[PDB]
Amino acid sequence: NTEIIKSFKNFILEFRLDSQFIYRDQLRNNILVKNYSLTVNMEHLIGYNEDIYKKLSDEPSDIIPLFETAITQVAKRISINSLPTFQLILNSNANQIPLRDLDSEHVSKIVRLSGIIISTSVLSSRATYLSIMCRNCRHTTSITINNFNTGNTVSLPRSCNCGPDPYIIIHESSKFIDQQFLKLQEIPELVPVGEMPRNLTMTCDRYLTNKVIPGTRVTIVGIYSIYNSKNSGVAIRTPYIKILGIQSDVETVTMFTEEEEEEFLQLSRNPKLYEILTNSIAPSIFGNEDIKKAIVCLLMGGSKKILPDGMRLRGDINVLLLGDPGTAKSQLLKFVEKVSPIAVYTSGKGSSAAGLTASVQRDPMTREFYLEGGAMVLADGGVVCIDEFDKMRDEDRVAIHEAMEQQTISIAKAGITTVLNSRTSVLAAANPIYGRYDDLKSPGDNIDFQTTILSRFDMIFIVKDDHNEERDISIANHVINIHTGNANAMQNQQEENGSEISIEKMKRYITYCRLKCAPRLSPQAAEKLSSNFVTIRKQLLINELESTERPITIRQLEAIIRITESLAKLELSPIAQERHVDEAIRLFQASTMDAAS
Amino acid sequence: LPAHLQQTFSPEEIQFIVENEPIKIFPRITWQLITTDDKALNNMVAMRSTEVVLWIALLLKQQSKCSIVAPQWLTTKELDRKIQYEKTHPDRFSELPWNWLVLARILFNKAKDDFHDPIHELRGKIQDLREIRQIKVLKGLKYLNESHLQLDNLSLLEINELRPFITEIMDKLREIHTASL
Amino acid sequence: VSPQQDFSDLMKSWKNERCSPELLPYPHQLMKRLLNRISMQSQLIENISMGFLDMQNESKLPLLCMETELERLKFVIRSYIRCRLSKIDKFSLYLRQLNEDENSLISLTDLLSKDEIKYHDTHSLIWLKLVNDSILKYMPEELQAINDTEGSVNMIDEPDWNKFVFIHVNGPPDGENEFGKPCYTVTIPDLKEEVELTIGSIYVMRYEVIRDLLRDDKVAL
Amino acid sequence: NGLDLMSSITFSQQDTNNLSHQEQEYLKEYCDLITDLKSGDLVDIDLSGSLVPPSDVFIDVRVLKDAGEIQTEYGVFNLIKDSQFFVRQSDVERLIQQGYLQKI
Amino acid sequence: ISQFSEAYNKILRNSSSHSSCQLVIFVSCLNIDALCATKMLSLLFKKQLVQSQIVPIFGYSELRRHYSQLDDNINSLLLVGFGGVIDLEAFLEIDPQEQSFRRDIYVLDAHRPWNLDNIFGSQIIQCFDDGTVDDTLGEQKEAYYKLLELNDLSKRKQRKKQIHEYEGVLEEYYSQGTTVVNSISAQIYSLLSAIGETNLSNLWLNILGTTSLDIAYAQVYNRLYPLLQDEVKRLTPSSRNSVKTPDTLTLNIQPDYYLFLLRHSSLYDSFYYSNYVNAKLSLWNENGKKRLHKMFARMGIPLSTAQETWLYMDHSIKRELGIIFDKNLDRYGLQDIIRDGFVRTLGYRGSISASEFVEALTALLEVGNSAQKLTNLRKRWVSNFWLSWDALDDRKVELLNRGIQLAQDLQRAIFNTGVAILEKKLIKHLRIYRLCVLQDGPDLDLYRNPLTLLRLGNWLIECCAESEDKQLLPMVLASIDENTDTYLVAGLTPRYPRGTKKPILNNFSMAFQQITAETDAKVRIDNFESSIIEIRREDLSPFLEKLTLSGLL
Ligand SMILES: Nc1ncnc2c1ncn2[C@@H]1O[C@H](COP(=O)(O)OP(=O)(O)OP(=O)(O)O)[C@@H](O)[C@H]1O
Repeated sequence: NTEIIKSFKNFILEFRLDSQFIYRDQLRNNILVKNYSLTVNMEHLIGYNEDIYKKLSDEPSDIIPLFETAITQVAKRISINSLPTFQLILNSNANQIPLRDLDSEHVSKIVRLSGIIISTSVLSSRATYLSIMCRNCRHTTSITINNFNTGNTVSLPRSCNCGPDPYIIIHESSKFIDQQFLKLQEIPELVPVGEMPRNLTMTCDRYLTNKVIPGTRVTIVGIYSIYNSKNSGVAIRTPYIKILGIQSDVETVTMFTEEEEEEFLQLSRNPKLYEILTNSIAPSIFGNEDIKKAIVCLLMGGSKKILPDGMRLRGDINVLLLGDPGTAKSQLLKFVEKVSPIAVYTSGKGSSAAGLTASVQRDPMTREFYLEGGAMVLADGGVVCIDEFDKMRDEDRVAIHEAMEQQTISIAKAGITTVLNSRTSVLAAANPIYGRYDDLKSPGDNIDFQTTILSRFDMIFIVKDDHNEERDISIANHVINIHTGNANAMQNQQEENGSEISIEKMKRYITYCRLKCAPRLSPQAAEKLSSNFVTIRKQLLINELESTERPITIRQLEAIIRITESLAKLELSPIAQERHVDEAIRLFQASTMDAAS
Repeated sequence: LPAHLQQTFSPEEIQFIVENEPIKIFPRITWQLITTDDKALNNMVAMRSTEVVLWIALLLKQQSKCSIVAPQWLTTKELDRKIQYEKTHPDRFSELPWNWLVLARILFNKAKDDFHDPIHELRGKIQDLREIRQIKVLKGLKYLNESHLQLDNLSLLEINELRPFITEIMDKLREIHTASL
Repeated sequence: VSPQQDFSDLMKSWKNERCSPELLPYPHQLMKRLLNRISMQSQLIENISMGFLDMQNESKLPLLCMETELERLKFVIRSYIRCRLSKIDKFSLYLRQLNEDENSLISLTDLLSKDEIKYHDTHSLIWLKLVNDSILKYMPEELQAINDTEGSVNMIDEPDWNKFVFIHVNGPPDGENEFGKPCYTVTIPDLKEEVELTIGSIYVMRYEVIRDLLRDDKVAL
Repeated sequence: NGLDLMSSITFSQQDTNNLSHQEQEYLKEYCDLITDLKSGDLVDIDLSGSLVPPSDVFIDVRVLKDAGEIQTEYGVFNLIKDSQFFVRQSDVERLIQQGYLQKI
Repeated sequence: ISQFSEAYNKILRNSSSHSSCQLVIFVSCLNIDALCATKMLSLLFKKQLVQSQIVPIFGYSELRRHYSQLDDNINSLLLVGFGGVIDLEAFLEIDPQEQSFRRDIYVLDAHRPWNLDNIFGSQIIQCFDDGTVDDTLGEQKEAYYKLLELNDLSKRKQRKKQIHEYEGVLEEYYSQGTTVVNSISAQIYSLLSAIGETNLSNLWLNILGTTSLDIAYAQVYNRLYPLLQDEVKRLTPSSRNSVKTPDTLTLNIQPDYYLFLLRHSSLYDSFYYSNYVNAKLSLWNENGKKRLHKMFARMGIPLSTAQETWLYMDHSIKRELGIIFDKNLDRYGLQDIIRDGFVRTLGYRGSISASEFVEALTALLEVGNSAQKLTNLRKRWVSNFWLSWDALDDRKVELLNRGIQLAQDLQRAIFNTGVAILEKKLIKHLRIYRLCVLQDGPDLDLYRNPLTLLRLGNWLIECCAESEDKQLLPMVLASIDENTDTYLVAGLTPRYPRGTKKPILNNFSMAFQQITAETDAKVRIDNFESSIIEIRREDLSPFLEKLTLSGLL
């Protein structure tokens, strides 16, 4: 109402805490750079009046438009015409009833949720300012459609003998807003008896869209209003969420503040990063020092050279594990999932290997095909994780050969044939032929036939089962510490708070130090690896005279040059050194003699 | 050898040249001031104006044995005539006390419990003037001719803020005009 | 010659330096009129506090105002002589070239005092003994003296001589020499029209269009 | 440029004390050439910092990371661990730049 | 002997110069009321324009190695609550030097067992003897007044018997427990009113210290609930509301409850410490979640706008609590909830009362960070003390909320072993007390600092706050985290269920002098408060054996 409005233009130009005067001092600061938006922060709003909140929190749609018009008028005042309407962004943190209140009282009430968005759609257009002409008398009006009860808020009237529906929609003086129809999925840990999860639907506005990629946790605040589409028995309807503010966690397109890198620059000046991360990554893993160094260089990566001709160099690494059960080859892999920016966990069976890359289907509108799914289209930049590279006998091998070593797939199916980009990084952990007897026989028979998959991977660990009767009792001392008593929650808060790094700071950290520094190895260091390699092939061919066959080829040699590029991304030095590169071969030379044994 | 802020002034010493200008007080107390710029008095009579320099009077309010009087333009019933000569004139701003913005900030920290209703009224009638001035300056510099501008009523604060870019952003174009021939 | 008059001139002759492109004559004469004063008033409050010590086998005001005042005035000349050092460092090769051959200006007493030309000749010496033995061992026989012959002329000067500076016009109204219609102001560019100042309007200009009118302090910065 | 243990150029950049110690003759020269400039002025004006202008007389100051008895001149302040101070402004400038008193 | 206005002007002239004529004060950090009294004294010295020096001290054995080794011309030392019982002059000797002495201290003790040498024998110990106790141990007027001057062997023997009669009246004295009768907020605020400085910040500050003693006594602040009602009315800032002013820091009165941290947090969370109120009734773990789900469950509480159903929608729902809490009058008789309360505001930013405000200060004093490890541990509590004294002004806001979020988990943490030891059933009623030795459960590390231990006992004194018509004795606990069996053992006080007719103080500190004199094999009184001592493991088992026979109540 007008009276209500008189009670908001007189409130969002003098609200302040103690001499900062903030809401004029950001609205001006948001009219210079074109954004046209507010962040009210409703829990901070309550200082005026509980009544004016309660005329909002009990009734909808009317309140949003009245508030928007008041803000537009104040914005107009802070100038002296090209002036668009604004949009609001609200945010609070009460608690998130996950997906349980459905119809009881939470219809058109303010609500806060948490989910994982999986499926985006293409953009669209709805109008917000029109100009309408009649057939009979050339009448001219203008009707604005701001907020919604989707369309059919108000229809085109009959007034201007005169025939009905005399009006049309011209396209010469109009404005448009875009919706999304992105689909929210439940975070799959908090509905536990035995059931599958469900899903909802949500739309939004332009100045808060395209802020999400699928594969992230998000929190979300909004309305629970109801539409009705006539494409089921009783006159029913359907639920959806009009959303207001995605004040989620980080993106997990590199814009952020300066103090986030201030401590990072204050940490990177300390030259103790490489030895301290091996403890600070996995706080519940007994040592395993050689493997732990390989995981931090996998997550960072190398570079990508598009050198001045057609071809390119595949600048990344892909580790591979195998070993006996009970030796941490599997439980380590859930640990790399949370720390990655983008991580996918399809670790089982291969899951119908043609469906790993891309899939088509008949689509219900227009009876057509296009491309929808895939386990590799969403995992660019990050890392996938799979297992069991023995009993996928059908088609796992034919589905990763083109997927690796060029990362340029193209689907030859009934519709398109397009080379969509990929920058993926694979990771796997398998089993040999029941472990023990394989390492007590002729040392082949690990992958039963093919060496051609092994030559695409580069870095291979082989763990074993010793009987060291001394350190094992410390391991038996180690597991009873974590498993009950939970003193490592209090030990790794009394050794971490000055020395170690918590689990969530690295997710902040890795996305910054990758996306800034473009490094290059030292040019005079090229004498080192060339002098290194020539005896390794001699160390190879000293074994084949013993009637021994299989695997070392040159692709691992151009992988070590990516390995020495990896820690240069860690130290963020644009040039490499020789104390740098000798520790890198120190990691690989502990996996050169593995081919001998 | 600072090598940090040399071309300009920091905002910690532009206040230093305005604190050495005098205003009027209401004394209370009864040689005492031989400061070489002093004007010491005898037993001082209350209810009498006297032009005293500001920085000792700020120190005199710490021991709290005096009281300040506001200057003649520091009520909300007086700045209303200022905000109409500008809204009819997009040409320039007319009438300014020339040191106003740095004056009120000293006059609100520890000088809040002196005047009748400064709070919830005067800061509304100040921050509007902090931007209507600077709305005018954004139309101004787009009209940049060669080596000729016209600023009439500019504060010491804004002239310390337009400064460190407007010099070299026209000096760099002074090359291509002059060194063309 | 009142001490209030003998201080407001100092403040005006400090701020004008702080955005200057080139050096100004160091007014040593007025400094010596107050170089005694900073010693005297420290000595005045030296013993007069000791009489307040010996009265106690009341007043806390008149000591505190004296102590903070003269050090605040001492703070101004603390910055005022460092920026001379911050300016005389870069300009060294130019000013010696103004001082080597005989010309219209000498590095005089009213230009520079005792210690900074004692600083300048010594520091420019030890600067030359860094480039010589550690770098210019393999310097061939055309690059001996560090000054530009031709090619890249940057070992010579600071010719920043049209840097812009905000001006405040503060002409003393005595008519006296009146030329213009509102007041007496003049200008002359190198190329453009002679549109000028009026009374106190803040303007922007180059330097040699205003270098003449600052020898007589009729217009401030 | 000389506040406390000036000639101690140690505990500072010792790995690059083959860089700078080989140029210390310049560093020492600047050092000695700034000592007489502290005395070439016929009246003692401080040149060792204090570049920010003063504000008032009384400043709340805390202390940490320090011990021992310092400040033999201008009255001994009895500097012991984690102690508040509330003093005159003009005596702390030779310790803030020293980095012994911490917060204003 | 010292009227309150006199010592202020007396300490004025003794250190007022603009030089290093420094006066220094010492303060115990472990008491919350000890802190807030000192803060208001410092700021009036700022507008008295004098230099100062503020040094905290926590160790009663550490008092020597701060004062008694680093002194130059410090004429005016000052304490707050240090020497009520143990004589510091025998602890720190001062020879008669320069009747009109040269170095002068005061003291601001708050304890009932005094020591007559400090008040009488005031060559240097100028204590605050004004109208604190006008009946200051009325037997003193002939007891030691005949001890100062000390055929006739039938007369002197009677005179020595009179001295022996004076001996027992000085033997019954120095044989009582201790407390604080009047908090130090009461003295200095009354002293400032004799000077007459009108600021509501002082009126906000002084009420915090008496609010801290709402857990160690009942009625001393019931003696002062009148003496604040006049002051909130005499210092009335306004008759109208005079709305929309962001300033002016107004004061009001609304009835508040023992469901603490409510207006900060979630009326939900009462879910834990309403069972504390049912531990104040009868139960802690068995039936409560079966019991509690009618009264505190007027809904299965909606979390749609719940952040403003304990902020805003409670306009109707806590006014229904305004009409529930007179029909929950009879429902369980649970009337330790209605309390008069007091509140402050800011102009904006939500109200904050003073009940929950002392809760944040206690928890924030805890967290916020041979025999050589103790120095790096004794220096921690003094450091994290310092990030709380600054939290009383609006110059900091955004760490006051950090104690709020550290309040409502440490209480969940301290409960997480209290429910364990209660169902361990290791509380052994021997003859008089009950002994509990927490040998090692989980989460042992949060019991080095003693301030958590009195709260742990404050929850543990309430599990035995059933009827218990016989054997109303508090307990003694035991724990260990570090080397050489430190074992910061402590005692408690018994508690009345609000029906003091017999003001029980303590019986332990009398016996604590005995065992610190008899065994003499690693026993310590180095920790400050007499209610807490240390003991060795092989001596804590014969500790009680001398205690089970020595009946000293
Ligand atoms: N090196 C190690 N350090 C600490 N804990 C370990 C280590 N190796 C295994 N564990 C423990 O083993 C427990 C269960 O592991 P799990 O049963 O998943 O092993 P697994 O999958 O059979 O081993 P593998 O991955 O070799 O097959 C985990 O809780 C983990 O703590």
